[PDB]
Amino acid sequence: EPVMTGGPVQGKALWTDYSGMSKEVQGPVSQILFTQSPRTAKGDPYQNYPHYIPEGSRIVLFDLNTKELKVLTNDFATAFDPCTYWDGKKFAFAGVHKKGGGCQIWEMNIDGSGLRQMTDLKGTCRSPIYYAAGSIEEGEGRIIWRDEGDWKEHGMVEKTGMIIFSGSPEGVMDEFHNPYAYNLYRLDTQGGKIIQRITGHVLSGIEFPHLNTTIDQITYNLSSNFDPWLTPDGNILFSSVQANGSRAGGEGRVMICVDNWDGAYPRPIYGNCDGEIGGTSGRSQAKITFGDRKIVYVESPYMNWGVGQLAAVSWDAPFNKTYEKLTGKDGGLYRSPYPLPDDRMLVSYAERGDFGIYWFNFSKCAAGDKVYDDPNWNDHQPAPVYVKYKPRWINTFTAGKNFGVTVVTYQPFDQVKVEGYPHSWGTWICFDTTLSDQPVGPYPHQKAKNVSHGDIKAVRIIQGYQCVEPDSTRFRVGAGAHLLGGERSSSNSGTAFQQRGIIGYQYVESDGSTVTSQLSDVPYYMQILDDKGMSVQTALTWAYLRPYHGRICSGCHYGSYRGRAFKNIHAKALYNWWYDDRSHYDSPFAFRYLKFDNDGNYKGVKHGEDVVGPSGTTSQPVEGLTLDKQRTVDFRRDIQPILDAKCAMCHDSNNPPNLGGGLELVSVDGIAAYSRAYNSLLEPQRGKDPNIGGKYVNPSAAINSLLVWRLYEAELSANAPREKIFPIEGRLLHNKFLTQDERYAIVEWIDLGAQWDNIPGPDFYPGYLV
Amino acid sequence: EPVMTGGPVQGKALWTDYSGMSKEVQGPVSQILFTQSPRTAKGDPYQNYPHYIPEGSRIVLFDLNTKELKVLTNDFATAFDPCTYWDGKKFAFAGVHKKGGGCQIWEMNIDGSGLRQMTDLKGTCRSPIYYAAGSIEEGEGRIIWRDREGDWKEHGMVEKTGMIIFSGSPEGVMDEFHNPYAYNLYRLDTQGGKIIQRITGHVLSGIEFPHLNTTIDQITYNLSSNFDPWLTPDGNILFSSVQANGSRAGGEGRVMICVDNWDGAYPRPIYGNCDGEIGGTSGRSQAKITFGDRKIVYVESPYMNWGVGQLAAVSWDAPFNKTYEKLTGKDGGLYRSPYPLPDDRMLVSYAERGDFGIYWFNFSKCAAGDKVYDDPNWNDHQPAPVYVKYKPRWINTFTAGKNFGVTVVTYQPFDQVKVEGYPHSWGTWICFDTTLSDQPVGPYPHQKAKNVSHGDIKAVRIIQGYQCVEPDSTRFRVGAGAHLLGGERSSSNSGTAFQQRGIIGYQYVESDGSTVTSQLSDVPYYMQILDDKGMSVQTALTWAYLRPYHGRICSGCHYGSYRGRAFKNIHAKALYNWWYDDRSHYDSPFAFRYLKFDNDGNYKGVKHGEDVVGTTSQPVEGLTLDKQRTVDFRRDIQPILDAKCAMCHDSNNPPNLGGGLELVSVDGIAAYSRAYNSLLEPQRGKDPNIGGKYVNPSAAINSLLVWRLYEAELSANAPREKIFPIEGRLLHNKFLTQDERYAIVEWIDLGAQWDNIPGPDFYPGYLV
Ligand code: HEC
Ligand code: HEC
Ligand code: HEC
Ligand code: HEC
Ligand SMILES: [Ca+2]
Ligand SMILES: [Ca+2]
Ligand SMILES: [Ca+2]
Ligand SMILES: [Ca+2]
Ligand SMILES: [Cl-]
Ligand SMILES: [Cl-]
Ligand SMILES: [Xe]
Ligand SMILES: [Xe]
Ligand SMILES: [Xe]
Ligand SMILES: [Zn+2]
Ligand SMILES: [Zn+2]
Repeated sequence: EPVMTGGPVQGKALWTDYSGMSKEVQGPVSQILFTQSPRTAKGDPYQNYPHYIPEGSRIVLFDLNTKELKVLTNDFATAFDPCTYWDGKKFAFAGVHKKGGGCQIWEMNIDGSGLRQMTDLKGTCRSPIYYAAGSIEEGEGRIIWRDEGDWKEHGMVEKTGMIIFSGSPEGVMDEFHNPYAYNLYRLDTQGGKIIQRITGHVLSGIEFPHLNTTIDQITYNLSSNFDPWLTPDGNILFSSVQANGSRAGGEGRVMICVDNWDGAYPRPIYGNCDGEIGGTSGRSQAKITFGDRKIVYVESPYMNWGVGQLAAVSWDAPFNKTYEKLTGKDGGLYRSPYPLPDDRMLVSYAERGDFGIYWFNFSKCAAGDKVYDDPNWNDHQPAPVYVKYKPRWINTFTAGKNFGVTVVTYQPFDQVKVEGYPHSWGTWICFDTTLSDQPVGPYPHQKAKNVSHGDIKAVRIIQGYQCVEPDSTRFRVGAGAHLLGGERSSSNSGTAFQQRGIIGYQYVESDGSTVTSQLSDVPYYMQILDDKGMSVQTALTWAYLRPYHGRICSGCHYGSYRGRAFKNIHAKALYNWWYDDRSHYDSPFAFRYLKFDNDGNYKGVKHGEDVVGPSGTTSQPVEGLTLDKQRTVDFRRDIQPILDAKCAMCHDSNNPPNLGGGLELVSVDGIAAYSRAYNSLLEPQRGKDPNIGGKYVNPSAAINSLLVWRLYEAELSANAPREKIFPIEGRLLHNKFLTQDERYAIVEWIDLGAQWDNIPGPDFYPGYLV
Repeated sequence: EPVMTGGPVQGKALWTDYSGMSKEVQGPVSQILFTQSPRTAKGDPYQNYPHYIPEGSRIVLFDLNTKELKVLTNDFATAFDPCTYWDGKKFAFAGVHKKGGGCQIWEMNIDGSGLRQMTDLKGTCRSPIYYAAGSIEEGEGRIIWRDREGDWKEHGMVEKTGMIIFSGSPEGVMDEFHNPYAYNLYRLDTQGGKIIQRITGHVLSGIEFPHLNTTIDQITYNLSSNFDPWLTPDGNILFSSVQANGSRAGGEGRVMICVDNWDGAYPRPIYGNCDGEIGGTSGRSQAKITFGDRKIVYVESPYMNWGVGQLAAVSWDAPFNKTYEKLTGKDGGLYRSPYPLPDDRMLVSYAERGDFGIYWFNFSKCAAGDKVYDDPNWNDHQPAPVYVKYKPRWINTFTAGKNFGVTVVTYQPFDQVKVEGYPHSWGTWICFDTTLSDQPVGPYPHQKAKNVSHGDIKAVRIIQGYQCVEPDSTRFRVGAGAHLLGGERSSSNSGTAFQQRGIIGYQYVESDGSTVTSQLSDVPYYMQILDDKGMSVQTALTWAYLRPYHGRICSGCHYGSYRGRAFKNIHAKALYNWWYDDRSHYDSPFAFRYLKFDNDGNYKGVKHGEDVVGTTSQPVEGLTLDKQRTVDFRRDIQPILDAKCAMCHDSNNPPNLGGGLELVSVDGIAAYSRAYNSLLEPQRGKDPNIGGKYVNPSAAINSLLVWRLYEAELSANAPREKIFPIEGRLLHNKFLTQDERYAIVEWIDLGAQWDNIPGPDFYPGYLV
C-alpha cells in the first residue's frame, strides 16, 4: 500500500516511498530470531545500558509453526543484538567467542553456517545494523577514479553494504565517570573498497586486514551514542546522551536523534529540549513504524536502564502534540519493540518479571498473545525474518579519518599525510548569533542579558577532553561533593564540568554572523561573547565536524536544527567562507588570544605561536591544528599563583573568601583534592541552585559570577548572584588589583567550567594521591 | 543501649528513649510473618498503589531455623498488610474473607487461632497498625468522669488493648487524579468506644460497629489518598500523603512523607512535598524508621502509583536534603517493604530479576544480602518479623471523634451539634503573619504575584474542596478539557486541574498581618491571602482540616514554622481576638460570606450572609453545608458574559464569548460553551499550570482578562509581552459593575471551573 506518497496504481506504493514498499516487499514471516539471556544481574545487565554484555546469552532461531528452536551461537560464550540482512537469509550480531577476542561484531547466515568476524577492535562492540550504500540490486559494482586527467574504471567490488554499530574504547570514562564511552562507527565489509567504489578511495580509519574490514568513527560525542537504526529517508536514527557540564539540572538528558551515516549532519529529534516530555527518563531501542510512521522507543524510569515502558512520537512531526503512552497499566516491564510492515509489533515483555516474546496489542495498549516464553531465560530482542526494503543512501564527502572529498572534482584527499596539515580540519557558520528561542535567565544555556546585532563581538570555541585516569591512586570520584559539582564532581574539578580546553576565538560580524575553520573529528561546543569577552550564552552539547566538512545554523538554538524552518538570512560571514578557487576554505582559523583596549573592551582577536607541506589550499594562516600545544586554563598552574600574589595577603580565615594556604591540599570529609582558595571560591550558596553557581562562582558563566562582578566593580548581567552585593560600608574597589591578562584569565577559567585539574591524566601538579 | 539520650547506667537506656528501649526489649528473632502474592497484574497490583488488593494472596509464618512454613490465612480469599502486636503473639492485617464482606481489617493470634473482624465498612480497608493509647501496661484501666456540677467518679473498667490506626477508602468516589478511590486515616477503638471513654470520659464518636464491638473515627480529611501509617519515636503517626491540589507541582502533584497525631490534630510535612527537595514526582511509600541511626527509610518508586522501586533514606531528627541518601542503590532489580529491626538489621523484599523474596539487607554492599525465603511461584513481600515492640508514648486527645470536642478547662466531652445546637462541627485557626513567607515573587499560584507588606493584605479567602462524586456515568467524562489548561487531569466539570470547590468565606486581616477565624471542622480546606482589590496574591495548595473544637496555629505563610524552622516570636493582634470570654469556647469571628467594596472596587470590609444562626460571643455563620456558596460558570458568569460581553465579541473579535450555554464539540467531546473554551485557551510559550491566554487558574491578579477588566498592571508577572494594544484600544473597566467583575475574580481564583455543583445537575453539561 501507499504511505508517504501515492503510487502508479491504487493499492500500490511508488518506489520512492520506503514505508509504502516495505509493506509489499516484506513477505510472510514463519521464523523469528531472538536473544536469550540468563536471569541474573550479570546475566542481563540492562542497568548498565548502553554498555550491555549479557554474559552467557545465546541467539536463537524459532519458527512459529512446528515451534522448533535452534541455537546458532553455541560457539560463542556470549551472543546478542541480532540484526537481519535485507534478504533475511543472514544476520549480524555482537558476541564474545569461546576462544576469546572480546566482544566484537560478527555475522552468519540463518542456517548457522558462514561465520565471519567483522571487528578486531580494542574495546566493546554492539548494536550492528546493515546500511547498504551503493548496493541496492544484488551484485557487483564498479570502482572508478581520476588520475590533465580522466575518469577510468579500475575494476569491481562485491556490493553488500556497510555496517553501522556502536562501540567504545577501553580505559575510558564518560561524563558520568562510567568506565565506558560509546560512539557510532561505519564499517566497510569489503576491506574499504565499497568506500573506494563510492568515494574513489579506500576507507580511512582503523583497518582490520585479517578480517578484510575497515572502521571509521562518525560520532565524537564524549558520552554514549547507541542503538542505531534506519530512518525512512535513509539516515541513522539513534540515542544520544547529552551530559555536558551542568546541563539539564545537572543530570543531563538522553535524546532520540538522527545523523548521516558518515556523521556529517547530526540533528535532534525528541527529548533534549526544555518543555519536552519524559525528563531524565532514558530513551533507547528506538524504531519506526511503517503504517502510521511513529517512532516507538523504550522509555526507562532510570536514565541508564534498558527496560521500561513504551513511548511513541510521530516521525513526521516529532513534538509534544504527537506524544503518547503505549503501555504501563499492567505494571509490567517492556523492552526491545519491533514494528512490522504489517502494522504488527513484536515486544519483549515481563508481566511479573519473566521476560518473553509477545505480539503487541495496540487496542489494549499492552502485550498480547505469547510467542515464546522460557521460564529459564529472559527472552528479548525479537528480530523476525523477512525481506527488508532498503533505505536511500546519501552521498558522503568524507573518506573517513583525515580524508576529505573535493566539492569540485570529487577527488578524495588526505589533509595530514599529503597536504601537510597537523590535523584534519573543517568549518562552521552561524548566520545570526543573537537569534535564539531562549529567554534571559541564570542558567548557562540561557541568555545572561539582552543582546542585539553588534552586542556580540566574538565567540569562544572549546574542546572537550575525554577523562582518562589509568592510575587509580591519582584519581578520585566525588571529591568535590561538598562543592557545586555534587556526586558528578571528581579530583579534576569541583563542578560537573569535566576537563576541557580552548580551541580558539573567532570574531563576529556586525549583523551577528560568524564563520570559522577549526579542528575536526573532535568534540567541541561554543560560547557567544560580549564586548568584555564574557559568555552571554553557552551551547551545552557535543558537536563534531568530519574532515573538510562544514556546517551551517540559522541562529543560536533558534530551532533551525530542531523544530523550525531555516529563516532566510543574508549574512556577511557567507562572503568570508570560501571565495577562492584554489582553496578548500578561505574562512579564518580560530585565534588563540584576544586583544583589549585600555578600558578592557574587546579590541580584537590575536594569533598564537601555533602557525603552519603545508600546501596552498587555504588563504588564511593555519592556527590551532596542533593537539599538543592546544591551550587550556589550569587552576594550579594559572589562577592559583595570581591568587597568591595579588589576593591572599588581605584574605585569610578572618576575611572571606579565604585565598591563603597556597597549593596545599585541604582534607574534606576524608578526601584531600584541592587547595583552600579553590574550596573557598567553589563554595555553594544557600537558596541558589549549584547548577547555576555558588557564592563567588557560576560555572560556564563568568558574567553571572559574583567574583567577576567585584573584579570589574559593576553589575555585568541581568542575573544577580545575591541580594546584597556591594557593601555600603567599608567597601574596597577590587578592579585595580589585577591586570587585564590575570582578570581575563580568571574569566576564562570560570567560563571553562572552573575546573581544578585541566590536564588529562596524572601530572606533576598538586592533586589527589593515595 | 542509649540512643537519643543517656540512661540510668552506662550501656543502658532510659524509658523515655524509644529507640534504645526498643533495642533492649527486642529479643532474638526466630519466626517471621510475610505476604505471599500470586504473580499477576491482578495478583500483585502494585501499579494501583495506594489502592492495593492483591487478590489471591495469603499471609504466612516462616521459621528462620526449622525452615518450615505455615499458612494462617487459608479461610481468607485475600490477605495482606501484616502488623504484629506489642507482645508479638497476635497480629492485625487487611483482607477479604471467602464468606465475603469486602476488604476489611482483621486480627488473629499468630498460632492461627482467635480470629476477629475489626471493621465492617462500605469501601476498602488497608494497612492496620496498633497505637497504644491509655495502654502502656497489660491489664484493665479504670474509667472516670464528671457527674453532670458534681465530683469526679469511677464507672466500670476496660481491658486495655489500645487502638488501631488504618488507611481506608469509601465507595464510589474519585480522587484528584480521577482514580476510583480516596484513602484516609482512621482511628479504631478495639473495645467498642470504651478505650476513648477511658481517655476522654465519652465513647468514641464516629461510625459504630456494635456487632464487631468496634468504633471508627476519620482523623485525616485530605481529598487525595493518605496511606501506609507507621509509628514515630515521639509517639505520632508517620504516613504518606498525596498532595494533588490543583495545578501544583507542575500539574503533577507529589507524594510526601508526613506525620500527624493519632486523632489527626496536627498534620505536618516531613519530606518530599516542597520545592528544591529530592525525588521529584517519585512515589514514596512504606516508610519506616531505623532505631540505631534514626533514619526514615522508604520505598521510592519511579512512578507515583507504584509500590515497588528503590530504597531511600532521610534522617528523622533532621529531614532535609543534606541527610538524603539512596540506600539501594544500583543493580539490578526492585525493592519493596523494608522492615528495620531494633538491632540495626533490616528485612527487605527484593527482586533481582522479576520475582520478590525475603532478604536480609546489607548496608556495606548497599544491596540485598543473604536470602531468607523465596518461593519461585509466589511473590514474597511485606516481611513482618516476630519480636517485642516497645510502645511509643500516647498523646492526649482533645476530641472524642465526630462532632465531639473536649474542653480545655474541665476536660469534659461535648457534642457541638446534637447538644450545643451548632449546624456543624467548627474549629479555629490563626496565622501570626500572612505576609511572612519563604516563597519568592513568581507566576506560579503558590508563589507571590507581588511584594506585600503589613497592611497590604486586607483579608483572606477560605475555600472548601468538594469530593468528586459522579454516580451517573453518562453525564461525566474525564479529559473533556484536554485541549485546555487542565490537560489529562481535566474533566467535564473543569477545564483545569482544579476540581470542584466552594467558598467557606472571607476573614479580615489585622494591620500587622495576623488573622484568626472560626470555621467548619472535619472538611478539606485551604486559603488565599488577598490584597486591597480582594484578589489572591498567594495560594496555599494543600488540604487542611480541623478536628472539632481544635485550633491550629502557624507563624507565617509557608514560612517553615510547620516544616523546617522554629516558630518566629510574634506579638499579634489576632491573638487577643481568639478567646477572651469565660462563657465561650471561641470568641473568634466566623468566616463572612461576602466582601463589600468602595466606588472604584477597593476593599472596604467583610459582609455577613443570610446563613447566620451561647457558647460563642460572635454570630455563627457558614456552618450550613447546603447554604455554602460557590461560583458556577453556567449559573453566574455566562449570563454576565451574554449580557455585557457577547454583544461585540464574536468570531471576528477574539475571544469569542457568543453562543450562550450551547455546548461546543472538541475532538468529539461536547463539554463547555464557546466562551469557556475561548477563555480557557492555552498560550504559546506559557506553562498551562500558570495559565492560558486570558485566564490563570487560582490567580486572578495574574489573569489577562482581569488585567483588562481593571485596565491596569495588577502584578509583577506579565501575562504576555504585549498586553494593551497601541491603536484601537477600548477601556473595559466601565463595562461591568463591581459585583460582576469580582464574580469573575472569584471564579478565576477558585480555579476557573465549569461545573462547581457536585454530581449531575440541571445545568448544561456533558451527556451521552
Ligand atoms: C464583557 C465585560 C467583555 C469582556 C470580558 C471582554 N470584552 Fe472586549 N474588546 C473590544 C475591542 C474593540 C477589543 C480590542 C481593543 C482592546 O483590546 O482594547 C477588545 C478586547 C478584549 C480583550 C483582550 C483580547 C486580547 O488582547 O487578546 C478581552 C480579554 C476582552 N475584550 C474581554 C470591544 C468590546 C466591546 C464593545 C464593542 C464590549 C462591550 C466588550 N469588548 C466587552 C468585553
Ligand atoms: C586588601 C587590600 C585586599 C586585597 C589585596 C584583596 N581584597 Fe578582596 N576584600 C578586601 C576587603 C576589605 C573586602 C570586604 C568587602 C568589600 O567589598 O570591600 C573584600 C571582599 C572581597 C570579596 C567579596 C566577598 C563577599 O562579598 O562575600 C571578594 C569576592 C574578594 N574580596 C576577592 C578578592 C580577590 C579575587 C582578590 C585578588 C584580586 C582580592 N580580593 C584581594 C580586601 C582585599
Ligand atoms: C549560541 C551559543 C548557539 C549557537 C551559535 C549554536 N547553538 Fe546549538 N545550542 C545552543 C544552546 C543554548 C543549546 C541547548 C543547551 C542545553 O540544552 O543546555 C544548543 C543545542 C544544540 C544541539 C543539541 C540538540 C538541541 O538542543 O537542539 C545541537 C545538535 C546543536 N545545538 C547544534 C548546533 C548547530 C548545528 C549550530 C550551527 C553552528 C549551533 N548549534 C549553533 C546554542 C547555540
Ligand atoms: C499563605 C497563603 C499561607 C498561609 C497563611 C498558610 N500557608 Fe500553608 N501553604 C502555603 C503554600 C504556598 C504551600 C505550598 C503550596 C505548594 O504548591 O507547594 C502550603 C502548604 C502547606 C502544607 C503542606 C506541606 C508543605 O508544603 O510544607 C501544610 C501542612 C500547610 N501548608 C499547613 C499550614 C498551616 C498549619 C498554616 C497555619 C494556619 C498555614 N499552612 C498557613 C501557604 C500558606
Ligand atoms: Ca522468559
Ligand atoms: Ca591531570
Ligand atoms: Ca519469590
Ligand atoms: Ca455537576
Ligand atoms: Cl538555529
Ligand atoms: Cl509558617
Ligand atoms: Xe499519501
Ligand atoms: Xe554547537
Ligand atoms: Xe492551609
Ligand atoms: Zn535544545
Ligand atoms: Zn511546602
